[PDB]
Amino acid sequence: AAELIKYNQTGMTLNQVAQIQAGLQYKPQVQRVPGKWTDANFNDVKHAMDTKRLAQDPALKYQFLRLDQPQNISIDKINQFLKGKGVLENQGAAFNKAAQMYGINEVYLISHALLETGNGTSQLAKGTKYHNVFGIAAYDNDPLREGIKYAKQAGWDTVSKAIVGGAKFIGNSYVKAGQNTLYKMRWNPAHPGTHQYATDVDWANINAKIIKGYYDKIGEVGKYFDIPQYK
Ligand SMILES: [Cl-]
Ligand SMILES: [Cl-]
Ligand SMILES: [Cl-]
Repeated sequence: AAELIKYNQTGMTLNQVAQIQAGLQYKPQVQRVPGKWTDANFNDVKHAMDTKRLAQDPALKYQFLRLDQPQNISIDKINQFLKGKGVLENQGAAFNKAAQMYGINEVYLISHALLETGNGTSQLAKGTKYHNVFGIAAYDNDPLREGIKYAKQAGWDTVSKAIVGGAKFIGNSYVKAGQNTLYKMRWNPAHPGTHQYATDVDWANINAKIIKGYYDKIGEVGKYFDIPQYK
């Protein structure tokens, strides 16, 4: 209703910040066609980074949405969206709960739950059964039994429960270390070339697309934004 946007003027310049990306040892990629990367040129990075262009686009501005800020989306609105999503069908309540506890945007938490469980169909989320809607301890030895093992250990015997305990894990490493918007996660304006999430120059733009997609399904729009400014 009343978007609240904060603008941080580095006083720097897009020309400076983009060439800085080009000197990184972990060189940037460009999926000109899906499934294949190539290093991006100065224009490729300067365009993908140009917040002036990303702020004007309704799907692209979501990279500036603050992920560390819960929005009070109605729990009913959430279930209308979680409907039919395998397990997780209900419990937007368990989700609003994980959101207010850790101070983290709700859509960021749910899309993350949706990816790890394949929209509620993952065996780990499927769960007598213990559950895991966040892939906790699942990227190492045995993703299925090792994760079932974690969930069994913390009492995630029910879906609202796997959601509460898995939630503390989301955003500590990125959203809580200051990279609170998909743009900061990609370009890191406080420390450029530092702690960046991926080489693809389109990574905040793609993720902004999927987020705004969930916002539209859900029935809401973002309210807290943060746009870096170069001049
Ligand atoms: Cl702030
Ligand atoms: Cl397994
Ligand atoms: Cl994170």
